[PDB]
Amino acid sequence: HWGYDKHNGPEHWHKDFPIADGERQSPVDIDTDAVDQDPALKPLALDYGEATSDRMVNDGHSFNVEYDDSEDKAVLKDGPLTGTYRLVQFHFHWGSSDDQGSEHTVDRKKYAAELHLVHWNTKYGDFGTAAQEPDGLAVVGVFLKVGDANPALQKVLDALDSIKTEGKSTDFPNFDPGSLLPNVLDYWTYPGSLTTPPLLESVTWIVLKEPISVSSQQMLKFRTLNFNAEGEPEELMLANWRPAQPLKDRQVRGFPK
Ligand SMILES: [Zn+2]
Repeated sequence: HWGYDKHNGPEHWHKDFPIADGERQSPVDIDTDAVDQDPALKPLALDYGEATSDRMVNDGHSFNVEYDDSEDKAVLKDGPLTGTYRLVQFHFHWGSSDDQGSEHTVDRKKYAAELHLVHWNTKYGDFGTAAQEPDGLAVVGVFLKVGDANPALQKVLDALDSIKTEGKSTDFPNFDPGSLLPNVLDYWTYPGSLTTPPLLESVTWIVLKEPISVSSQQMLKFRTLNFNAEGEPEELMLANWRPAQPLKDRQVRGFPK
């Protein structure tokens, strides 16, 4: 099974998942000098009021907060998108110290962590089916920048003791994912992929320009998770970020510019 270790990490993924060297891999560095304006782009529309969070799960690579996606209760529209996209889950990536951990980077600048809010195109019947299509998924990426303690985030971090090891899950109702958004939805967008195996090239990326905050003390909580299952030898979730991949023949577009 793949991981982030020296012997199963990002550098090795291409063996079991050759699409790792595909034409549209994520994440990427966003060079702000090379970002294009596009009048076809629209403001991002997030409709999360009716969202109902189900549970929080440790899957051995990160942790996920799952949402009810059986109806249009938490949907993403416009931005670069056509149609309706349902929120299925969010999860995080982070690094071993505060100076690194984001997957996307801006002019090479790394944030301490990154939040990925994962959505699927209701044109397909479900998440799994959508993931197999180039227009199937839309992921909103949000940077976590070290500074002030974040009370919204803290609610998530308060649950982590319950899911320390791989396979553990806990009830996590009434979490508003809109509480993990910044107050400006300016974005960069490009066509890409999942940043974890199977690295499917089915994601329209929407990376928010403006980060949310996280304290250094809060960041300590992320790294107390275990990659390993209960009973197995301890391996701390110190880092789980894929590095920047080549942009190749893609163009990053910016809204409002
Ligand atoms: Zn992710």
